[PDB]
Amino acid sequence: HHHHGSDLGRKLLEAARAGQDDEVRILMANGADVNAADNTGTTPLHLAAYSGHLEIVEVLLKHGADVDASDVFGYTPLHLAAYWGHLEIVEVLLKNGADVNAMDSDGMTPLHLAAKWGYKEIVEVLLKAGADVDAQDKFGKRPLWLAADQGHAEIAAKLVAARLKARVGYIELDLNSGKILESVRSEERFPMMSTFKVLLAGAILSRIDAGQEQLGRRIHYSQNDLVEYSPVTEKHLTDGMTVRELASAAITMSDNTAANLLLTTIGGPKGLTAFLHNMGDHVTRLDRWEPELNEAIPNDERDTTTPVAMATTLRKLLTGELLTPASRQQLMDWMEADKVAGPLLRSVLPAGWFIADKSGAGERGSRGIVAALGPDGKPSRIVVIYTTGSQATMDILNEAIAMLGRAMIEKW
Repeated sequence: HHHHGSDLGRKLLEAARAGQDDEVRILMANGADVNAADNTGTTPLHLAAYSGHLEIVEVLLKHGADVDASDVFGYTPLHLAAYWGHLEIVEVLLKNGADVNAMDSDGMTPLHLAAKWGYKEIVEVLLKAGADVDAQDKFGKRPLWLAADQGHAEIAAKLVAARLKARVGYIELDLNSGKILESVRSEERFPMMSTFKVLLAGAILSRIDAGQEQLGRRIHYSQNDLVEYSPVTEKHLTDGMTVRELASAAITMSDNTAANLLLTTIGGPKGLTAFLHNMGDHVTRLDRWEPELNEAIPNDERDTTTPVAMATTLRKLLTGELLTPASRQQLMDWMEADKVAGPLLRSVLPAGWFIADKSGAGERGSRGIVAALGPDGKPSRIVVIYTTGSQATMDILNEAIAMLGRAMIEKW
């Protein structure tokens, strides 16, 4: 049944692979088959999408080429376009009704291919076309796993957003230069949650730099002050705690009472926001105290930041000139001793690496972390991740941050 060979169709395959678009059209007027297929089942549209000739793909589909033609390996021309990064061809193939979730022998959809090889724009197109983010390949792997394994953080950020069905903010800064290396929804507002405490530590460290506050100073409080999640301040009800101890509890244990006690020394949220304004952050804003700031009402701008605002502000505190060398080192050391961020970036940190971070959690599926990390004991990069709105469980959210972390760390 292979006897039905056609020199015209054979010539058309070659002209499609060889990019000869005028010859392809000549072979059209001499009656060649737009759906010719070699032994492997490859068609001119397959070869046009493989070699990346937009015009040849155009005319072949104009004349009724099978858009969803599958070769002997299950490859659609969309597979080949996604494998090689041909954005425009992916676009027309979907424009002409290609199957976005076409599966090959191994179960690989085109999203598996584009996500694995870092094709940022094609993923955006496949996603909007309804690519299945849960598609399992021959090995059960899903597209997001392949992205993280290959270190494509932006693609990964988009893929977890799909799974969370919620916005994900993501940005990466070079720790020394400040160059933005990656970004997703970097300018959109997200609830800060307890990640503000790292800013508070900066505001206090600035007043200690000025001599207006002492790490040794002791603050006495009462049972009337304790609030939700106050593990360190509820054990020193009578003897009290020092400013340093309270700041250590705020960062390393996310102690809500210690954070409020320290907020009063600078005039509450209004006072912290004034600090931020005067150092260049006219975006980040603290309005309420712990724990009300974690309410995360949709469209509420209270107690919110943006990934880019927080990231640059944090970089300025840690490497800028807002704090003395001792103070910026003390903030880093406090953050390195974080104890309540284990299931996030730390859960995928390879041995030998440094990380200093602070996490946050709130209502309506809000989860976020700010961090500086890097190989060989020194951090060389800042990462800020936020999400809100998801109704997934806190296990799923925690796993979400970890896969984003893996994606940054991998292929560093």
